[PDB]
This record gives sequence, C-alpha cells and structure tokens, in this order.
Amino acid sequence: QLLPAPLTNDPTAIGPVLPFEELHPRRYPENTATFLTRLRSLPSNHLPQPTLNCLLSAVSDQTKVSEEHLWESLQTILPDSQLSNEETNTLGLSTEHLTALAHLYNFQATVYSDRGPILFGPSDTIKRIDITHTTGPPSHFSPGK
Repeated sequence: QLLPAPLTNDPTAIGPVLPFEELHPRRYPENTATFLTRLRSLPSNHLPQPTLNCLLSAVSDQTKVSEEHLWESLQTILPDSQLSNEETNTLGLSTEHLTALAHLYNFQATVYSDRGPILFGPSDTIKRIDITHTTGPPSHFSPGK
C-alpha cells in the first residue's frame, strides 16, 4: 500500500503509482492484481535472463513460448525495478510476475501451491495452464499439476 521508492524513481516508467489491475484492466481473480506498479514507457533494455528462472521455464513448458520471449514481454509491461532487484535475485520471480505474463499472453493459470490451488491471470482468456508451486524454502515453480 505504501509507495516503494525504487518504483517512483524508476526512469523506465511514467506516471503515478497504481495497482496493476488499474493500469492494465482485465478480469483478474480478486486480490491478485492489486500490487502497485507504474506504466512502462521506455523500450526494453534487454535485461539478462534471471538466474532463478523456474517461473519462466514452467510457463514456457505450458505455453510453448520461449523463456526469452516471456522475459522480453515482462519488460514491455513492468518497470525494470520490478524485474531485477534484490528479491528477484534471491527468491526468483513471483505470482505477480505470473499475473503480468498472464495478461501479456492471455492465459489463466491454476497454481497448485502447498496451500491448495489458486487462480492467477485474467478470466477473459481462452488459454489455460497448470503450474505447481512449493514454498520450500526455496520457492520453486514447476509446470503441470
């Protein structure tokens, strides 16, 4: 809810800090797309692929989209500060990145977590995928049920 300084300082973005679902309206499952972000304006800087890439490999398996294309798509819609930071380098990508990918590639994911299945991504979509998540630690995403 509070405004993150790296986000407001991020020169790849413009405008005010708003929930993802306000800046990118879709039929998201409630309380999944409320995370704060800013509109991405600068073209891609071609960030290196994340070292902890299991979310990309899992979504890639289920969509047949390369991890490179998934990652470049994330750079179309999210500020760089939300893609390369202390958290992504030590914990990997998160279900918030999954929500962003779900918008960019029009799918809804069922995430089979240690707490049960949870939907991420817009309902106004045709494509469905299955992703497994274990808390660990470490966090791990895998494709399929």
